[PDB]
Amino acid sequence: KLVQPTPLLLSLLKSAGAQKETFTMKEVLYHLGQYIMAKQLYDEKQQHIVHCSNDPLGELFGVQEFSVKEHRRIYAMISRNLV
Ligand SMILES: CC(C)(C)C[C@@H]1N[C@@H](C(=O)NCC[C@H](O)CO)[C@H](c2cccc(Cl)c2F)[C@@]1(C#N)c1ccc(Cl)cc1F
Repeated sequence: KLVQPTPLLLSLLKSAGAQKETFTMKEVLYHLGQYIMAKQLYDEKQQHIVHCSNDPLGELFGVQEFSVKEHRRIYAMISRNLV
């Protein structure tokens, strides 16, 4: 069952390379992960946290930072941004 990102979430994914309006969750995760790499939001050095205090992302997930290994939380954050 495909996900349909909200216009917000979509503009991110589109600026992250996505070329369509509906996705598999893995596809969302792939572009977002690619969005995070582009905005350099990710310190591998630190402790695998993404830092988005001042990105559209952080505003979208209603969070300042998260570990890239709190998948259960990363999924919920996304879920509230799918139509
Ligand atoms: C390049 C990058 C950002 C590390 C990809 C991430 N890297 C995935 C990840 O688990 N990284 C852990 C690497 C660690 O060194 C242990 O080997 C993220 C990920 C993959 C699948 C499922 C989830 Cl919920 C997830 F968070 C990652 C991807 N792909 C990712 C993608 C989207 C988002 Cl919103 C957060 C993320 F951390």
